Amino acid sequence: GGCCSHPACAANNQDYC
Repeated sequence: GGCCSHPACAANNQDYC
């Protein structure tokens, strides 16, 4: 349960990651 755990998600959620 983490966005930063997923490179794809991280780049899509720059505020988060």
